[PDB]
Amino acid sequence: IQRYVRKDGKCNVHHGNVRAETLVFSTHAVISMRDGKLCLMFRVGDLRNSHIVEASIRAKLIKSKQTSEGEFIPLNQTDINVGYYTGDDRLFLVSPLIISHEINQQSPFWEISKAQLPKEELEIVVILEGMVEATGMTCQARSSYITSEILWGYRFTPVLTLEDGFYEVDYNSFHETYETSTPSLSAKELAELANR
Amino acid sequence: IQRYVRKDGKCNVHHGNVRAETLVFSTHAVISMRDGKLCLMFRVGDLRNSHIVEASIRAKLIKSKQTSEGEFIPLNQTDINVGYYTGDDRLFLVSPLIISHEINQQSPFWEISKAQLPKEELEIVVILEGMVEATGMTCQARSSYITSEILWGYRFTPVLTLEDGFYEVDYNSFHETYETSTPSLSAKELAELANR
Amino acid sequence: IQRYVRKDGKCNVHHGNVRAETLVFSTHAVISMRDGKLCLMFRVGDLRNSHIVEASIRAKLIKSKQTSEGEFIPLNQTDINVGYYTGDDRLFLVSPLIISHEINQQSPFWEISKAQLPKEELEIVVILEGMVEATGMTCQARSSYITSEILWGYRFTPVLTLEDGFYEVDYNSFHETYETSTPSLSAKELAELANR
Amino acid sequence: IQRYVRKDGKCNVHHGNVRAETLVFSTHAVISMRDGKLCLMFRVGDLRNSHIVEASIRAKLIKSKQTSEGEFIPLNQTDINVGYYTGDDRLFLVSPLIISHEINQQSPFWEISKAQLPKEELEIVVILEGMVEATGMTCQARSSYITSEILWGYRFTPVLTLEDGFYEVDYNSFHETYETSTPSLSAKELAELANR
Ligand SMILES: [Pr+3]
Ligand SMILES: [Pr+3]
Ligand SMILES: [Pr+3]
Ligand SMILES: [Pr+3]
Ligand SMILES: [Pr+3]
Ligand SMILES: [Pr+3]
Ligand SMILES: [Pr+3]
Ligand SMILES: [Pr+3]
Ligand SMILES: [Pr+3]
Repeated sequence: IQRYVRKDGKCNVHHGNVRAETLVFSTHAVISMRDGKLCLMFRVGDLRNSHIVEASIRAKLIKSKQTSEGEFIPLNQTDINVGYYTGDDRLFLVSPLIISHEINQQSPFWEISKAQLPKEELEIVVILEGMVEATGMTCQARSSYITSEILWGYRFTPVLTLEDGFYEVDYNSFHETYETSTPSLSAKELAELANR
Repeated sequence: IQRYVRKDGKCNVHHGNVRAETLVFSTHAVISMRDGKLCLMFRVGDLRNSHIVEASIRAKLIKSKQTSEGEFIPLNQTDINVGYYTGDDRLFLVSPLIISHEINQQSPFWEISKAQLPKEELEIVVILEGMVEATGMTCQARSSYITSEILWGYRFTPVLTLEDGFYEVDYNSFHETYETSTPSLSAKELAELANR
Repeated sequence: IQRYVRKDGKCNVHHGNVRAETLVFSTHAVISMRDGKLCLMFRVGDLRNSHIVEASIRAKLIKSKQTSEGEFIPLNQTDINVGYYTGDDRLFLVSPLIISHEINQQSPFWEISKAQLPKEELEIVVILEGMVEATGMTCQARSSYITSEILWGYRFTPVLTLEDGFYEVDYNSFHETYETSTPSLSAKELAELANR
Repeated sequence: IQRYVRKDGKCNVHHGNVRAETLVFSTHAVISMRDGKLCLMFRVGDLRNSHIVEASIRAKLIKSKQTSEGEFIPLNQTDINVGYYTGDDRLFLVSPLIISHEINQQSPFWEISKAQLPKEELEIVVILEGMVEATGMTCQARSSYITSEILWGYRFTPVLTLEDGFYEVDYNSFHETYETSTPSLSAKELAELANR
């Protein structure tokens, strides 16, 4: 068995680094199944040359809406669950990570099917916050996915490989996705059908 | 569809800024209906020239009270729910936002009707905390709403408009409200009546 | 009605201050009734000359124990609830505050009566953490209450008075308590008796 | 009764210190019973010469996995519960502490028995984060336990002793464990058997 983190605390990735290069999110988001749950997933990169600490991820849905009483809220914000309640949103960023939002009854995507997706006027805003270990100061890295950048029925190509003791990252596959068989039904639609 | 946040992470608001001007809360708070729930809402402004990070909102009710056992607590503090349990209190402050507190069984306003409002000896304290991106240091901006500054049955005038690619903010409508048809019953009173 | 916090955000306390003096906890803790619940309460002071921010309170019980399997844990730590789950532990420290821990089924004090109190080998550790606004750096102020410093059946003397527009603090009554009629039964004992 | 923390807030440990030495985790993790619950425990050390503040502990499970749909996640991360939901993960680090993760239905170890342990391809990553009081800047200390470093049926040797007023720490027993009678059944297996 090959360790990922040594006793003293130094990680075994990118042999021989120094632990202003910006942080990367995948260009695209995907939606596909994971242990019978529908998920929306994007990948968030690591800082090659340094650690990021009190590191955490969140996501906002920018979508205009009208309240039943008539009130039009242009570009309304509502939080997307990506680990808040369990702490999985507090990241150990030592290699590019797939962040996953389980689309459930409380998810803004509960009712959206594949065909219904590209009709939606919406935008996901991904926000990474953390303190850069060397530097000392707090960072914040943002990116955005509009509808036409969310791919239904795809998965992320694994970037991780282990050769000669260390773990190395194929960075040319970072934004790479691939197609996987996936229902076109909405999350709600899938639970309705299951519950009978 | 016109993006609000670009891939690289720069927002498309106030074309051509530099991303000591203080932050603004609306002068007034309002109470009115939103998807069948009664809400107390105030607006909190953005920092024209910079980002605010680990950005978060909370609110305190200053109200003296007497415990059933006889104990008089002058100017007692109790938290007002404005997103704590879901993370909606963690703000993405890229344009003036309406903060909303759903008046429910746990809300200090559960039992207060329109007529009953102006009799109450109470004060809401709104507190924004965040680290200013450029600067590096933590900010804290406070403001206050007493009874006579909470308007029953109003809504906030939308400040947001999109012209020529960017989103621009009509700041002269920031504190602007308008009247909307709203029940004068208290939140509790409204749920009692509904549940039959 | 006399405001405690003005629109611009400056508080109306201690007329004419500058908003190394250390922070004070009350020397003593008390236990007494509040709206039919038994509570353990201590008072935590304010920083005369400055604000404290991301301000928060927690409390630890230092008490040795033996696990049913035989394991002796000298000076074991277990968290005391003083607002965690609702945010009431996030403080707006603009005047000396009574912190309150509702003694319930999950409280380490559930089973302790008045007579049973002074037999207990225990210690409460109160810890205030916050960033000092002027300074910029994080503070931490600790204090401790052993058994013989927790007074059963007392309350805190209110320090707060309003004269000539501003609110002024009688600091000679900070640590002052007074006796109030209170059951000598334990919290559990009180709920058992009530539930019949 | 001998205090651990004095009124003014100075702790009574290591008589006569100054309150770059790194922080230590125990080399080994253990699994054994605590009040009828199965627990995974590691010990985390203190900073001899200084306080650590906003101090907190978390733990990550690095374990590759395959989703029922076929997706292989190399070196997948999932949070281990070590106090998140109650605040017991927010540490008062004034002497070496045993961190405890109660192995329950939500714990990744629910299904793992003694014999089944050494077959598992897994790694626990322990991460302490805190601000160093003197310094001002944020620390982060990591360590790791692979399978062969988790000892089933052991406990930690207590390091704490009180002599001449102060509490002193036998640091040569920090990583010391000892055997204790413990079931070889998995956590799930133990609950199945109990529930009949
Ligand atoms: Pr290679
Ligand atoms: Pr490829
Ligand atoms: Pr214009
Ligand atoms: Pr207008
Ligand atoms: Pr922080
Ligand atoms: Pr006077
Ligand atoms: Pr007096
Ligand atoms: Pr000695
Ligand atoms: Pr020994």
